[PDB]
Amino acid sequence: TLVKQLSSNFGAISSVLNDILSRLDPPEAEVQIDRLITGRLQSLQTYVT
Amino acid sequence: QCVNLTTRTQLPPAYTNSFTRGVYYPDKVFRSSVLHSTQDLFLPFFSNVTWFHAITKRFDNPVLPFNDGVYFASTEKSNIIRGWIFGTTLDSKTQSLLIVNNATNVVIKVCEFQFCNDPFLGVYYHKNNKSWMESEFRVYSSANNCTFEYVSQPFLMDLEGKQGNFKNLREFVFKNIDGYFKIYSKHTPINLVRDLPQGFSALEPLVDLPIGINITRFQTLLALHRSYLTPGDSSSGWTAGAAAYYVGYLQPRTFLLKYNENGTITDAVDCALDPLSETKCTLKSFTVEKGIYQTSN
Amino acid sequence: FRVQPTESIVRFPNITNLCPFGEVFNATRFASVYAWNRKRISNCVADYSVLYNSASFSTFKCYGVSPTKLNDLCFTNVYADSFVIRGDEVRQIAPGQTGKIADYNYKLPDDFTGCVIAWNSNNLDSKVGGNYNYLFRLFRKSNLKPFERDISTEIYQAGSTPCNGVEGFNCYFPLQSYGFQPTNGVGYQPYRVVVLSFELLHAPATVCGPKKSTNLVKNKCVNFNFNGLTGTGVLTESNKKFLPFQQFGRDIADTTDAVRDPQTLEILDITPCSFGGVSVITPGTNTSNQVAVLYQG
Amino acid sequence: LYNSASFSTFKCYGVSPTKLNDLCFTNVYADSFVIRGDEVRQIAPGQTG
Ligand SMILES: *[C@@H]1O[C@H](CO)[C@@H](O)[C@H](O)[C@H]1NC(C)=O
Ligand SMILES: *[C@@H]1O[C@H](CO)[C@@H](O)[C@H](O)[C@H]1NC(C)=O
Ligand SMILES: *[C@@H]1O[C@H](CO)[C@@H](O)[C@H](O)[C@H]1NC(C)=O
Ligand SMILES: *[C@@H]1O[C@H](CO)[C@@H](O)[C@H](O)[C@H]1NC(C)=O
Repeated sequence: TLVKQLSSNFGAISSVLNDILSRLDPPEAEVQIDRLITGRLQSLQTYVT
Repeated sequence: QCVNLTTRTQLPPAYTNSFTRGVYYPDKVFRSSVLHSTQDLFLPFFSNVTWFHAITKRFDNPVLPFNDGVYFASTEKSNIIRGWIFGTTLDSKTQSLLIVNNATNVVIKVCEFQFCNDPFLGVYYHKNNKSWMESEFRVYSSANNCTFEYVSQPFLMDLEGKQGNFKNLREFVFKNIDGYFKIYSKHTPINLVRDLPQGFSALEPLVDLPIGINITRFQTLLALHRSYLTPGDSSSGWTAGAAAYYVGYLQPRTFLLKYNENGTITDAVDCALDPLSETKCTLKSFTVEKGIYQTSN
Repeated sequence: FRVQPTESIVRFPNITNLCPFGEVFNATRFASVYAWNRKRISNCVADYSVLYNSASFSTFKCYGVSPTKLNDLCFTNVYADSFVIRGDEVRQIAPGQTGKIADYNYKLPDDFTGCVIAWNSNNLDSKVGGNYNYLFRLFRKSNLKPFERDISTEIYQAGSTPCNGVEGFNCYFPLQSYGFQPTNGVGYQPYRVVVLSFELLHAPATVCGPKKSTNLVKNKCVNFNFNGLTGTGVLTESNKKFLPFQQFGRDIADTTDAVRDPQTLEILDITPCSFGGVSVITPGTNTSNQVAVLYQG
Repeated sequence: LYNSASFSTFKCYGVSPTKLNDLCFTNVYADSFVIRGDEVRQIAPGQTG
């Protein structure tokens, strides 16, 4: 489940950071990267608990 | 140019069952030793597919509907079925797709066509030699505009009128999504005169022609066998031949697919067929052990 | 612990064609907004930078992509829609913006990716007598779906009174003309709009920017760029039996672990570079200052 | 008013007569007068005379 949780968009345009960074300028890329970071942090916390 | 064929005793077509047939590769990603679940347009398992007999005077080339996709299977030995026509009205007021297999040309034209009341291909026994060619190739009147006249190399196929026990199965899937007319095809040898064989085969992609036209109906082109016994008039003057073809329709279904080590799809599960199938789809396995499992709400 | 890449390699298909962007942008006739034309672009090399600084375009907005990075991406089947619209309605061509022209004419999806380009045509497309050749739909029963064209003209019926085609009370012609005249202000000056629409590649892609290809390097930790697929790893020959329609592979975790070279058409494994944790064994800083280091796995 | 209006000109600007029922205003003002038929064109939001 922790490995499968790496293919969720969490509201972003994509679940791949390389695709986001190769299509958007930094000021617009940070907005999607924040959503990805939030989702992945939540998944890690659930696994640890 | 048009003719009105007569002397055709229309009968209610028979119905048969498609057992585990019509599965295709849903994407170009290579997979191996994995169970993958996909949601797409598929032919449901154990579905009812109508049966047409092209062999008194039981001859049928009606204008079937085109509902979200069509599964087409034909079992023959003499290549009676050449191609299909696709379109909305077939009245030269709209672009109509065309696919034909003939040695002289394989018109894959996408042009407005004035299709006759009975679009057909006539293979006639000539007198100078045993040469076979279209008797009335003017299935249309004129192409006002051609958008995708992407004629490929003319397919070299033998032309003859003969009847015998069927030897090969050709299966096809037609889809029209996002301006793409996708075709998936297969060829497996079988020797039966009964209904569709019970087996699992996965159809591999053939072409992805981007015609981008509106399609609502479709009809099959069939080789009419004009002989010396028949008067030759384009109302009743032709011979029977032996052929059989089936039609099924695709619906939105979720399937669980199995890939072997070589990467071929060897089995599938239709989730909505049975509660047992839902249990298999939930557990992501083809085998279920003793117990009680919650599957839905 | 991380192993760092030594170099970078980029591999693009060898296509010498140049995309016909010139003819689409400045042609003799541009259609009206209610009936827009669509041009499909494929199998060529596109240089968007020259379009970015060709002429003083009134607006160049890109959604879902950045104009500077458009030169390094590969797409499939680029579309191009051109029409003539009033100056004040340009703001409604952006995705998600409600308005008259968005509701009853050209409408973009919420998840639109692409660039919208407009420029001023008052110098040429502004007749002193008045340009009435451009129409628009003012009445419609319901809202248009995204990327839908309406070409059917019928008398709009308002209220309980039925029109019956008389075109009388409570009945109006759906189309309304334009009053583009040089005497009008800047807001009423016509603007030509071209919308480029991109779809991300899953099938093989041939619309790629002018990027030179480098030699392939194997068995080294290297950065690669395969038709836009970016990453880092070690490229090794593989025995996986890709089918002719398959271009890349995936594992259970759905990560690209194989790829096919666009030029030489060979199958390459992708293995991430070595990494692990580092542990330091110490006997206590009071006893001594010597340490030992363990590299995990 | 709109249905079976039998009025020479029932024109609404900035709003549709069919949709007037749904949205709610307050303090509606009703101004009435008598003009000539040829002066109807002058009674418009953006005309002169
Ligand atoms: C396609 O043809 C049908 C007629 O069968 C028509 O109702 C429909 O509006 C046409 N267009 C689309 C997009 O389906
Ligand atoms: C995979 O292909 C090899 C090569 O022909 C064959 O020997 C093997 O039996 C195949 N595996 C199957 C069919 O499961
Ligand atoms: C059209 O645009 C291209 C690119 O800017 C330019 O080279 C060409 O001269 C233009 N043609 C006309 C007729 O303006
Ligand atoms: C160009 O690409 C083709 C693949 O379509 C390849 O066979 C050919 O060798 C390439 N030519 C060069 C000069 O790299």
